[PDB]
Amino acid sequence: TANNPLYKEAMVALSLKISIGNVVKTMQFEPSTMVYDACRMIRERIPEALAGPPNDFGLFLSDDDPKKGIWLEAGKALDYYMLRNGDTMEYRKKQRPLKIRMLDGTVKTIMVDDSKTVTDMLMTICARIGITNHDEYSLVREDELNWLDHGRTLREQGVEEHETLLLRRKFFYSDQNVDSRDPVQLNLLYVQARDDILNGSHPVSFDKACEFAGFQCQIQFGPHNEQKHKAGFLDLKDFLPKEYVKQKGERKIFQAHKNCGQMSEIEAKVRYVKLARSLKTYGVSFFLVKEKMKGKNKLVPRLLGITKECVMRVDEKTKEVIQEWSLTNIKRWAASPKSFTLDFGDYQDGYYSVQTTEGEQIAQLIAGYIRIILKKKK
Repeated sequence: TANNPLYKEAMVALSLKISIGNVVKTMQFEPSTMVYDACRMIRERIPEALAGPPNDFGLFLSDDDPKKGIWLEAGKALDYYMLRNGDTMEYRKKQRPLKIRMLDGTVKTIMVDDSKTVTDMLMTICARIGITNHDEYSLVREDELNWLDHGRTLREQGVEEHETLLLRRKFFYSDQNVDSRDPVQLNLLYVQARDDILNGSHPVSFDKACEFAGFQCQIQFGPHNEQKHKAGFLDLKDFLPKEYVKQKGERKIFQAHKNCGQMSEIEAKVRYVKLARSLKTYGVSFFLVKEKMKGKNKLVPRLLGITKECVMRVDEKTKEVIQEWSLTNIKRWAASPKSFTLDFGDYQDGYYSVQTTEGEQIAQLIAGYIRIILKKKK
């Protein structure tokens, strides 16, 4: 037997494996060490940590489930993260490429900070794209809109780095008037109004849907030409909401297309946007819910509409308003995986409670509008 002269009793330091690419090196840190100091310590000791500026890197604790990996906050101490001796910490690049389908419909790759929430990332995306009103925009994955949670990272929501995401307007709070003076901005307004009508986010009548498609034909084909714009020419799936495809609508569309005459592309776009904005459905987010009506024991489907100013009860078929409450009449709301409920305080006897799979989405849209209203009163 032999005693070790290097035996050192009562060591408290945390001993961690720092991983930088394929390099691994063990380092010792006081548990009170702040994350920003641990980073600085790693830059001073491991030359491979100087591959870029410090704002581009961070400390990352990986997990066998990628969505459970964690970026360490610079303002916290190491022992906050419950590290034990032998744990691995990555000094890891925060920027990853993100494929974004822009508003114009095109695809582009943008560098985003993997440690930030969708809300903070959206600031960066809008800034590069030149977008004014970034509180009004969100992201969806590739129908019913699968909105991402603004308060969470992409990683923690399961978004893989290869997935292409869509930038789309979510809150309809402010609208600048439509002029032909900026054709690039006019196009953005036209593509947005058009996709919402074709997607079904913006529900319209059959008659309006064919008027819109007429303008759409003027825009994509130019003036109507009886020789070429014959019967069977149109792929109706591309010009009408899904619910109206299975009707014999082509002749109504060609009629409205004819009625444009020699109308220019720019003028067709201005009229498409203005007709969209002129509809009572414009700017309303609709959700399918099920109501308990007194007596009738089966639940009747209904549309719940949200705007910047109110919540509304709307008939599923006719799209008429049965009942409206202003956001200032709402005391509380509550979402569940099965339900959504509104407390109106003094303005109503009884709560309004509906079955729905989208309670969390409803609550997030209401809370978002309220955030914008409060911000624009600072």
